[PDB]
Amino acid sequence: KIFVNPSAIRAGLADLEMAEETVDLINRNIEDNQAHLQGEPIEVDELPEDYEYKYPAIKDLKKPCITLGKAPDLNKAYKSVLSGMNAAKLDPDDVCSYLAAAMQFFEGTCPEDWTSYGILIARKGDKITPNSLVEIKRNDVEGNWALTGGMEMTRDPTVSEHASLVGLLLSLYRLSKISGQNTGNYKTNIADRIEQIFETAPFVKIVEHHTLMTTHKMCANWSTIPNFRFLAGTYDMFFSRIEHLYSAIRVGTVVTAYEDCSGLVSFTGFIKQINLTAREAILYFFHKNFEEEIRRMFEPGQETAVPHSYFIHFRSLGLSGKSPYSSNAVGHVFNLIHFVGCYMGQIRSLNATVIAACAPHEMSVLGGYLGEEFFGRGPEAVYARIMMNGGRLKRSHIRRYVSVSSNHQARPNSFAEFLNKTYSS
Repeated sequence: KIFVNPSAIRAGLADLEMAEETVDLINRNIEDNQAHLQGEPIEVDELPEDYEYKYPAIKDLKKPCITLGKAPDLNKAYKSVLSGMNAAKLDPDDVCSYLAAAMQFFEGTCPEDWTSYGILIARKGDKITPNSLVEIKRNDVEGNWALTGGMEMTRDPTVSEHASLVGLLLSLYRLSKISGQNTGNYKTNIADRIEQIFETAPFVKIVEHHTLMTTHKMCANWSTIPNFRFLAGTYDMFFSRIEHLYSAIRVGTVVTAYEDCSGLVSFTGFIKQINLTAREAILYFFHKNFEEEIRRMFEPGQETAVPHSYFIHFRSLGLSGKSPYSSNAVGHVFNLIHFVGCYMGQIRSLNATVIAACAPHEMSVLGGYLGEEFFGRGPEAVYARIMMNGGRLKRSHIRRYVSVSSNHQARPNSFAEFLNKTYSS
């Protein structure tokens, strides 16, 4: 009824495609992103955590698109936006207009043919900028371009200064995205690193230390401004493909990659951790509710295995506002993976948020059995073990869960809290 035999699992999911290539590509990209994310030398695992569905595939050959105001004089826009940065009074519409107008400065050579969802972005050898990836339309409404009052600059900015300002502004996206309680020190260290990056050659110091955090405090929700998020994703896709003098700008935009895909990313990370192929691993997913979710993740046509696809930034680029890859969209898989993580004492899973709707109790049962199996055999053996024990956890599984959760400082709505409430109350 509840659990399904691995034979029936294999039979019912014989139609799956590009599983291994998708897993490998997503995992390699995540590892590469760590250079811009955890590039800071501080890693304290106690740190921030990371209905119908619309698939992102573009079906009409139209590039992702936004609409902004009238193109500005870049020298004046620079002076205005910098004065706003220094005064912690930034106009988001102005900032988006400037970021789009500044895209022309970032030119590189495309190392290979670049096509995604049928859209030919570039041929090998083409000169390319972020504008090549998207359509930025502009109307005739002029921006505000106020000068706060601290701006005493008569000369024109250099391109190096432009690049430093673009980096700082886009870093406000990452700082806004960092949310939750007890994140002050983490954000302060991230901001310090960002300031360092954007005052070090080839960038140039254009603000004093602590300006970025002061401005962030007034821009706390910019990560959900659609045009700003869009521009952050555009810059990130560009620098992900094109090596460039100013690629360190990704320190602020790297968090757009695989945005709203935490279920898929958790799946591929879990597959890598247990050192199995996706085909072999799926057989351990006995529960009847997994099939729908696994098919949801491997829907064809979405380019999950294509390097540098629009897919990697689909959420930031507005290709879909209802991700079929989120933790909620595949809540059973997500809960299972993190109950296994809890069983293995992984702080990241203990602090993850339970998807309450997707049978967390049953998932913790299967999690105990799979955790035992992968702590240090086979799908059929585990299934038989579950049947022999009447679908219940063994006393040893519960002692293990409790020994982990009871000694952990459980956060609200977390897996650790669920485990304490269920097995240690």
